[PDB]
Amino acid sequence: TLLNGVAIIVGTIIGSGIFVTPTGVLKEAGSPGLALVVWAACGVFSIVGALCYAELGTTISKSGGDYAYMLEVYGSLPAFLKLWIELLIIRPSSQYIVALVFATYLLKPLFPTCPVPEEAAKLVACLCVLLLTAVNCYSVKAATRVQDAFAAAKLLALALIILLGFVQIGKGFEGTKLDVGNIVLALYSGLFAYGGWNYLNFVTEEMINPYRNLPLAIIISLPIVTLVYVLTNLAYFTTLSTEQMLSSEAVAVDFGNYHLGVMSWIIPVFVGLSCFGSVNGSLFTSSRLFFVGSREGHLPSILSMIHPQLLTPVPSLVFTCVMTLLYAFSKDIFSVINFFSFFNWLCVALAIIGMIWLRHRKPELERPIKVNLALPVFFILACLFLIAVSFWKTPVECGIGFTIILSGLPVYFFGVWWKNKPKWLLQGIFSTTVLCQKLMQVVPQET
Amino acid sequence: DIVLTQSPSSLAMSVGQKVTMNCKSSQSLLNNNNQKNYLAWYQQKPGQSPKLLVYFTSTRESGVPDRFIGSGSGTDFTLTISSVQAEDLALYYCQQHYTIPPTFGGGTKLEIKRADAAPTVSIFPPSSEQLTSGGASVVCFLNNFYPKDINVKWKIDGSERQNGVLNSWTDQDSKDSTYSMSSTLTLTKDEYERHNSYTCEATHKTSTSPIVKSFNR
Amino acid sequence: EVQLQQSGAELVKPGASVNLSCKASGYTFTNYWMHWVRLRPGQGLEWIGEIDPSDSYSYYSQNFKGKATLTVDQSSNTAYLQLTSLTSEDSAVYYCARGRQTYYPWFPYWGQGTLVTVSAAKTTPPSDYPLAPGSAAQTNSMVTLGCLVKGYFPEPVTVTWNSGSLSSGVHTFPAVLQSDLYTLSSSVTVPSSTWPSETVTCNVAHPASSTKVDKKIVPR
Amino acid sequence: TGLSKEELLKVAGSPGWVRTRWALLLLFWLGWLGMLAGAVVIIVRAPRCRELPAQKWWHTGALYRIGDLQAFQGHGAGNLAGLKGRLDYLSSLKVKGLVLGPIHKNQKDDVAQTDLLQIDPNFGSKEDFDSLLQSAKKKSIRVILDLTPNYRGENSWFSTQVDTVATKVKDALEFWLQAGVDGFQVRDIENLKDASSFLAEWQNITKGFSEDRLLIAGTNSSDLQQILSLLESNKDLLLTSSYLSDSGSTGEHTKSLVTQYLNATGNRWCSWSLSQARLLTSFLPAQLLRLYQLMLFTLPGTPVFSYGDEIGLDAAALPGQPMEAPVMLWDESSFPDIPGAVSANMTVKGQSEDPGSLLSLFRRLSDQRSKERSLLHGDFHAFSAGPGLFSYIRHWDQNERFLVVLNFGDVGLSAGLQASDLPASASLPAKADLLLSTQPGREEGSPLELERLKLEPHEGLLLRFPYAA
Ligand SMILES: *[C@@H]1O[C@H](CO)[C@@H](O)[C@H](O)[C@H]1NC(C)=O
Ligand SMILES: *[C@@H]1O[C@H](CO)[C@@H](O)[C@H](O)[C@H]1NC(C)=O
Ligand SMILES: *[C@@H]1O[C@H](CO)[C@@H](O)[C@H](O)[C@H]1NC(C)=O
Ligand SMILES: *[C@@H]1O[C@H](CO)[C@@H](O)[C@H](O)[C@H]1NC(C)=O
Repeated sequence: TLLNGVAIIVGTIIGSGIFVTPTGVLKEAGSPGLALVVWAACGVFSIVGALCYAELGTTISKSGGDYAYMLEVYGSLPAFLKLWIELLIIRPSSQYIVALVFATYLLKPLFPTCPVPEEAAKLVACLCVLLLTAVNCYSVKAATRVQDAFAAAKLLALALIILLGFVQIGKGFEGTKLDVGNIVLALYSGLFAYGGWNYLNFVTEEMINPYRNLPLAIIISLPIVTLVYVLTNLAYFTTLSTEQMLSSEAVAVDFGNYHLGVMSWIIPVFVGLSCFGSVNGSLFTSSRLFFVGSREGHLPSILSMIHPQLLTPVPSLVFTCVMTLLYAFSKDIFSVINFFSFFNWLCVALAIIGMIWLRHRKPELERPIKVNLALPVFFILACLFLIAVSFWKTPVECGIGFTIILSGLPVYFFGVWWKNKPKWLLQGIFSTTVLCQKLMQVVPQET
Repeated sequence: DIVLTQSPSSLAMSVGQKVTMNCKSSQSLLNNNNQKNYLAWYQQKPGQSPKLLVYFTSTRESGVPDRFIGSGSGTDFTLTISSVQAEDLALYYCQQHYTIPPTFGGGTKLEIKRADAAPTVSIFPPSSEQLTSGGASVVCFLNNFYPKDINVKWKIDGSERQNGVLNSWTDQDSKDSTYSMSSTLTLTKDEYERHNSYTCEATHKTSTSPIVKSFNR
Repeated sequence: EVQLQQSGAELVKPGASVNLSCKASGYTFTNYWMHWVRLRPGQGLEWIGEIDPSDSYSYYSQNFKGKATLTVDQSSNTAYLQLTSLTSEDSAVYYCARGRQTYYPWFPYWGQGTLVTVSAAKTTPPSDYPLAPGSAAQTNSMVTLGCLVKGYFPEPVTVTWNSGSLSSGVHTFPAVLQSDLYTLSSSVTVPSSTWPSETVTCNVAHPASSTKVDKKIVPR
Repeated sequence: TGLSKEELLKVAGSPGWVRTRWALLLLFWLGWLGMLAGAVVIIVRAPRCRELPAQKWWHTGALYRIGDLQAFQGHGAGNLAGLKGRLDYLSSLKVKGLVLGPIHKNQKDDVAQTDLLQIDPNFGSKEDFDSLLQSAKKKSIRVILDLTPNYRGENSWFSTQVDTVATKVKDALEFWLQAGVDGFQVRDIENLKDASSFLAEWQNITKGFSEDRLLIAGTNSSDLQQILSLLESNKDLLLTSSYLSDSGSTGEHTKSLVTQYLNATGNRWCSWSLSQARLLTSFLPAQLLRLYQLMLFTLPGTPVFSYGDEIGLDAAALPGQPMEAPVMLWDESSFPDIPGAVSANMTVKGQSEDPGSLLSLFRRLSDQRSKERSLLHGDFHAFSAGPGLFSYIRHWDQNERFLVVLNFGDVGLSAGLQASDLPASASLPAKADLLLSTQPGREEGSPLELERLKLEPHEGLLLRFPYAA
């Protein structure tokens, strides 16, 4: 039923970014009044984004995420560059960010006033990503139970902040910056918390049967998310000063330290567990892209393979993990959120541009959902707006990111398009492959 | 820092006359809050220390004659001497005191003009003690003349000498406003031995003919 | 009285440090800050910095920062400027000066300057040679007498005649530098009655090598 | 593609790959426990946060005194219900405090007709007082009431039978605490016999009620020793005084008046103020008013201003009005007795608009002193930064560090800060962010090179700079 559909999508969208990003939107919007407007604006942008993905998630329907659409709309090089961006930028950086929020919140009660030491925050971030990589390698039968449980902690911590906010009001604004530059970084910080809908929204179609009911699940759910995000920010702003919320890397622990008295055993624990759940989830669900990307021939054959006694996709996890662990070389959490956001929205731009170019090029291709053109023609321009400002508001992050993208062209030619014929090269590739197979004990999946 | 241009660099003027130095600052030295201008003037006579004349543009220091009047505001400042005396030849520097570290002008050399006068010329044979050294120095003094421009010919048995001749002028004398000049010729002992008659002759704009002095060893 | 005094002369081998010193008298030494100002020849006065005797705080122009170093000794009312890394273009006269108000920079009281010469050439005491007119000397009513000072170093040599008694009618000509040794001459004029009848001496004096000499001007 | 399951199940020869894969699996857990031990070492040897002091409300920013309700308003509106109107201004000043100059029923020099409990009806009714006081609570302005008995007279404690006067007060404090006031000011304590003992009794009465109430004493004194004696027996008394008043009138003494007093009291809490009652402009010449507001907002302690300090009001500028109680200039109407004498720039309305104005400086500083943990209760280190400069750093354990540089002398500096002998914990940076200057024509927000900085005469600067481990 539709009511139980909404309870699947809202619990998918809410994420862990809500525990990072309040400080982010407030730093760029200057004062609470405009921060709440940015939270709403991010909601509305997500409603327009989600319904466009309701279309692509039912017209093309090929499994594996955006890459599966790029094979139809572009093929060849742009399909590989989506996979390359998503495995070296997007899925690493969003794991590191949630692994680092985990680390700061787990540590913050040992450092109540003074900022938690970065050299320790980064080790504890890495200890989390490695431990959860090991658990996903040892047992899908265990790592599923670790995902089933901590989805409760995500909503328990976030509801507790709101009910504490209500009793604060029961007992009981200007927008001081308005530069278009900063407000795009406020939007990046606020949009990060909604960042589930492009990966997984189509899952609800396997239990909500009519195609017109999938838009109803979107249009009901994303206002519910927006409500929760606005209410949690009101819970902070009715308890904490702007000059407190910009000082603390873990703002909900400040709020928890004010109200609870038992503070150490509540907000740090329940929010920590939500992020331990969100890092686990991003590892568990990663395999799908490697299987698809190697089946469709873009990605090296070893990264398809599985350890046959445990049925866990060991070389894909170990690659995912080591990419996440390199983001420990980055400076600051909101640096990485800006970086993630640029390439995330630039990928969504290529997808929704693609959808309109496809509606032009192949009309009436049996679409179960067909949205009004008036939505994408605003939304594409909104993606372009964020990117176009960010080129000059945050140049250096885009520079190193485009350096990653351009470093994809060599491995596209060498690995896929040029198909370099020398037998010594092929025997070298094979030798390297079987070394890994023997050294991890891994085998191909059933074709 | 502030920079203080000063002009003219030289100001030759006659006794009794009024004279003006200009000082010109690369920022204003009016303190808005207080309505006074931070500047001072120092006189530095030849061979002595700077003496302070006026400060805060106009305030005479104690022990300063009342012929020094300072005036101006903003950036155009002027020290004026109402009636120059012979004792007044010096360099004068302006200084700002609107910031520390302070900075100074490159200074105006006041010079005196007087009625022209011909040099007293005298020549001195080498000192009998100096002849022990293997060298000898012949010296010609030109005393109490005006103006500064002069030249000297050395003659040695009638031959004109232009190697190893040196000159030094005094600064202008504050009692009488005259210059004086020393001229020196240095010889080996055997170079002083081989020639008999030594002549110093001086041409100065007060006479068509040179003035002459000489000796025979 | 307020009176600052300083050593007359210093010689410095290039690159070496030097201490120039200024002893105050005539006022409460801690009440007023002490400034150091310099006078490069033909290039205008330049201020180094100042020091507060009450706590040895000191404040320096940007050009001297780290190159100079002021200290002070409250037990003797003495202020000391160390200078360091001296080049030939740091040859100058260095003047010690006192403020009127407590630290504000205008300078009513200055010490007589310390002449700092930066040169590898060695200290060289002066050779003094008297000058007397010779032939036809007494044929004129006034007679000139002289004192050549030759081959000396460094720059500051002083001449006075008859221990400063003949302070009237003396001309001493600026020194000329030759082969890294100075030459200077001094002259005086007296009545023709005086010179053969009385003592006449150039009292030559040299601060930087302590020699004092009184050559008598004897006829040929 | 690659080597298949059916091959690999026999290529795993135990002496090679099986022993190797055991070794790497142990090396991973050994290495991850190494990284766990590494992180636990860092968290053990990292420096722990200094605990926050528990701060009474009057630590958190400026008090503000209203010696005559009438003079603050203009006549007719000169009553407590009038004052209830004005608190949005006070909230704009960010003043954590108020002090209502005495409102009790005093008859001049009459000990018997004077009462400290019944209010003088000119100012309203207790029903007005409570209406105000509840509004002030609502707006986060605590209110102190001034109980100095004979306030319409010459001698504020009367000439006679002082123990009866002290008895009046002893009763009064209890009543007004029950009414809900946040504390009491008393003045002229040099005119009170056995002063220290009465302050000790009244302080006991007040703190014995609740820990978050204060007694602000005040004296006409400017003697450091007399002041230290009143503050010897009483240790959480704010004692306003004339001590900073005798400033040398081009600031010259202030570095020394301030750092002797801090040293003498042993860096306890203080209340900086140029007087127990009169305006800043009663003592300062007007070039220093900006420079002192930069300093009074940034020394350790609770600053106290009289009304209109925030606009540089001056009793002399509009002649005839008393130096006790000058009429506050809200807008050009406010002194109608000589119309046209008030210029726009002299008035609250006329300043509120202008970022250069005195009140735009007050408002700005009042923010910093009430938000920033470093100004709120940091340490204080003066140092010799320059010839005129009184210069000092406010800091707290790892938060933002604030360097203040006040150029009291009338001569600008042209050669930077040149700090001798900073404490090794508090060293100056190469550059620091100008948060504000007392003067226009500065690049506020920008970093400055401290070794090549240039102060104008009387330019004070507030620089902000980040920590170093
Ligand atoms: C005053 O209060 C203190 C506690 O703060 C207490 O020790 C003392 O006995 C009290 N004295 C009186 C007379 O109330
Ligand atoms: C302070 O009060 C005393 C005692 O009445 C008096 O002698 C003194 O002059 C007063 N001083 C000031 C500055 O009011
Ligand atoms: C005042 O400061 C000096 C600073 O060296 C210190 O020695 C002294 O003990 C302090 N206290 C008193 C009461 O002088
Ligand atoms: C305010 O403006 C008047 C009129 O232009 C001017 O004379 C005065 O200096 C200004 N300042 C004050 C505080 O009066």
